Amino acid sequence: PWARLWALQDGFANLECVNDNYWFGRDKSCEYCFDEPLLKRTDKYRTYSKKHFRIFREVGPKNSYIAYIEDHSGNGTFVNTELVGKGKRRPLNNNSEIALSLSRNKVFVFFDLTVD
Amino acid sequence: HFDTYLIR
Repeated sequence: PWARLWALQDGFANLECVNDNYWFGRDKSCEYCFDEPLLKRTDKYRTYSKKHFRIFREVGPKNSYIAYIEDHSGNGTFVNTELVGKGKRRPLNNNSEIALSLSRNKVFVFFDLTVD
Repeated sequence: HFDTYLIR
């Protein structure tokens, strides 16, 4: 497990990053599916996309693993407040806070288990 | 799945 996701809101589960790639979204074809019943009643759930974002680890140019967050949502995926932007991707460092739809709507904290 | 409520 190279990384772990800590859920900061009810309705979401924690996640241990084992595989090289994870999709987060309402769609059922997502490794991480926003579907906890409790959550489907919160209205914010309605602003999350079918395919909201993904987290993956990839061998970069320097021949070393690198973590990335790639945004695919309609309302936005934010890292430490900053919009990633639809279709765009960005490296994901340890202690990064992930917010959905609204830049302050924290949902996850990303912990890089590579230094640990 | 339902279409996403766009907040803008």
